[PDB]
Amino acid sequence: SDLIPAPPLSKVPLQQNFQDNQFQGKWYVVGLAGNAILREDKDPQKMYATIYELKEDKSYNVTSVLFRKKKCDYAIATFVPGSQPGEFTLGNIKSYPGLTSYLVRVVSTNYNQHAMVFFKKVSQNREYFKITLYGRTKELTSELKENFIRFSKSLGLPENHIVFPVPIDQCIDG
Ligand SMILES: O=C(N[C@@H](CO)C(=O)O)c1cccc(O)c1O
Ligand SMILES: O=C(O)c1cccc(O)c1O
Ligand SMILES: O=C(O)c1cccc(O)c1O
Ligand SMILES: [Fe+3]
Repeated sequence: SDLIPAPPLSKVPLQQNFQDNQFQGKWYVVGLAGNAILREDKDPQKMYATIYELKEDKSYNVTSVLFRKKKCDYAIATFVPGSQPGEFTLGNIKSYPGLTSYLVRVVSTNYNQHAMVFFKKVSQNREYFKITLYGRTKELTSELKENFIRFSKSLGLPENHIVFPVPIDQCIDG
């Protein structure tokens, strides 16, 4: 098992003055990069969506909806506010076997069109990280997509570790 090393947190910017209420709602995954993400031209990555909902204790209810094997698949997690706004840790980490750490950092966002989010986890002692380019719609300008490519590269990732999921209508239009 071989992995590109997780970048130092100093190389991962934090979105300033993070507004947690404005980050709520559905985001489409228009770009996906990481040391475990690989471009697969035979069976290309389908677009999925992630929905953020503020609980009254100001932690997030996070639901991901994916189109897999002709059905809609639902992954639930809780994001608990971390050291500073825009940073999060994972709730009920014990319910995930082999998972020792999980970090979420909102790198950049304008809340109503786009967002870039950095994730880092240690699972079975292996360090994984990913950057998601979130779009409020299924499509984003080639400029924003290029910014995402340059940011992914700055964290050590080559082009074959950066994918742009193909837009779909099943499951993610709810
Ligand atoms: O790369 C990741 N996971 C792969 C499995 O190890 C994957 O299949 O996407 C990954 C990295 C950081 C944070 C994550 O939630 C995550 O799924
Ligand atoms: O369980 C998944 O496949 C999944 C879906 C959306 C986001 C993730 O991080 C996941 O691990
Ligand atoms: O974000 C998650 O729900 C999650 C938790 C543990 C392991 C994963 O890969 C995840 O995507
Ligand atoms: Fe994950």
